[PDB]
Amino acid sequence: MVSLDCRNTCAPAPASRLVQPPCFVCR
Amino acid sequence: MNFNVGVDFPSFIAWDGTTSFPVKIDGFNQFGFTFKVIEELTADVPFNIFYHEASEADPCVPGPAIRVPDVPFCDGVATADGLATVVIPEAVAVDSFCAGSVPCFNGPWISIAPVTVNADSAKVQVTVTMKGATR
Amino acid sequence: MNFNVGVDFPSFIAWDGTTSFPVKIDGFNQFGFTFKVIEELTADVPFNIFYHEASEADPCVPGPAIRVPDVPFCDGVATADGLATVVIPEAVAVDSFCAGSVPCFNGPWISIAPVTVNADSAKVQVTVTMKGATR
Amino acid sequence: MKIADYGQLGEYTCDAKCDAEFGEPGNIRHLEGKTYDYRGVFCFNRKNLQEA
Amino acid sequence: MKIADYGQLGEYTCDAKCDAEFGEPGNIRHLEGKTYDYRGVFCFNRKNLQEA
Amino acid sequence: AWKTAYYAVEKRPMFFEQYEGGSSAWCVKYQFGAEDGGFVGCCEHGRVLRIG
Repeated sequence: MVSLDCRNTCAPAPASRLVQPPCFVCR
Repeated sequence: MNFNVGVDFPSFIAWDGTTSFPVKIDGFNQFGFTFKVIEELTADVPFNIFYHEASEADPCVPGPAIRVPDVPFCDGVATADGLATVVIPEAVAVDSFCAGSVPCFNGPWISIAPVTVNADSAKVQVTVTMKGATR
Repeated sequence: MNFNVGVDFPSFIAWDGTTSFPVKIDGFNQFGFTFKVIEELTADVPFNIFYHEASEADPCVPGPAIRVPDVPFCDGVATADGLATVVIPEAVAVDSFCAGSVPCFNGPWISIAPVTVNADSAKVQVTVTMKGATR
Repeated sequence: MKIADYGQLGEYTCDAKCDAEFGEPGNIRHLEGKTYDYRGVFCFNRKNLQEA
Repeated sequence: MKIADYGQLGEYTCDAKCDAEFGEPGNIRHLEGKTYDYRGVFCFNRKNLQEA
Repeated sequence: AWKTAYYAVEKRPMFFEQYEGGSSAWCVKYQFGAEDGGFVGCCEHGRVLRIG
C-alpha cells in the first residue's frame, strides 16, 4: 500500500483549453 | 542563483524500461521513488517493490530479491496479502509525474520491477532520490 | 521516518545509455546533474550540454538543440571556445557518482549527450534533480 | 505554503448511535521562488561635473 | 406559538342605544421543532504531529 | 421576505475531544461534532418561478 502524489502537469496547460463562449441568448 | 543540488540529493535510475537496477540506500536516511510516463497508456500497470541483503560471497553485492512487507497505518486496512504494490492509473498524462515512498526501511538494498513485462511497461520510467547522507 | 522526497525533489532520466531525453527545467528554479558508472571505462568520456527553445509550430514541444555558452567565473578563464563541457575521468570507480551543474539557466529545456557514441559512453548514466517548485 | 485541497470530514448522523466514521484527508504542498537583479554603469568627468 | 388568525371583533353602532353584541373568536396554535447533529472523526501520529 | 419566511437555529459550537479508547502512547484519535437546525416560517412570504 502506497499513496501516489501527482501534479496536474508540468505546464499549467501545454495546449491551453481555450474554449468558445456560451452562445448568445435568443432574440 | 543555481545550486549543485546533486551534491546533496543524488538521483539513481531504477527502471529504464527494459532493465532493473538495485539501488544502495544504506548511506542515506530517506528516499523516494518518482514515476514518469513517456507515452499514452493502454491499461493499468502494477509494480512490485523488493529489497536485497548483502551477499555472503561479497559484502558489497546484493543478494536475491525479498519482497517488501506491508505496514498498515492508523487508518485503513492491510493489503489482501500484506505486500507492498504500486499501481499507475490509466489517466496519467504524458506530461506529468508521480511520487511515492515506502514507510519502512528493511534491508540496505532496494529495487522495483513490473509484475509483467509487456509493451505497456516499456512506456514508464522510475527513478530514486536520496535525502541527506550519513557518512 | 521516511519523507517521500520525490514530491519536493523530483528527478528525471537524462541519458540512460543509448538515448538522450530532454528535461523541462521551466517549472522549477534550481537543478543539477548526477553521473554514475556501471562498468569500468577505458578513456575519458566527454559530454556536451545543450538547451532547447520552444518549437515554433507547437509551443508544447521542444525545438532544436543549442549549445550552452560558458560564463567565466569571478577569478578564472573561459574555455577554449567559450562552450560548457564535462569530462568523466578514468579514476572513477563503479561504486561512485559525480555531480555538477551549470551557472546559468538559458532556455526552458535542457539536454545532455556524449560527444561520441562509442562503447565507452554506453557505460554511464545521467539524471537531473530538481529543487522546490514554483507552481 | 499552498493549500492544494481541503478534505471532507464528518456527516449528518442519527442521534441514536454512539460511533462515527472516518473522512478523507486533504493536500497541502510547498512552493518556493527566487529574485533577479538589475545592473548597469555610467561615467563622468570630474571637472565638468563640478563646474556645471 | 403561531397565530392562526385574528377574529372579527367590534362594529360601528348607533350612539342612541346602550347595548352591544358579540363578535367571533380567533385561533392560536402551538408548534415544536428539533435539532440535528453533525459528527466525524480523524486520526494522527504523535511523533510526526509534534515534530512537524 | 426572508427573516420571516425561513429561520435558522444553532445549539452549540463545534467541540473537539480526545478519545482514550484508541489513543495509545504513540497515537491519537480525535472526535468532533456540532448541532443545528432550521424550520420554515410563514409560507406566504415568498414565491418561486418555474418554466412552463
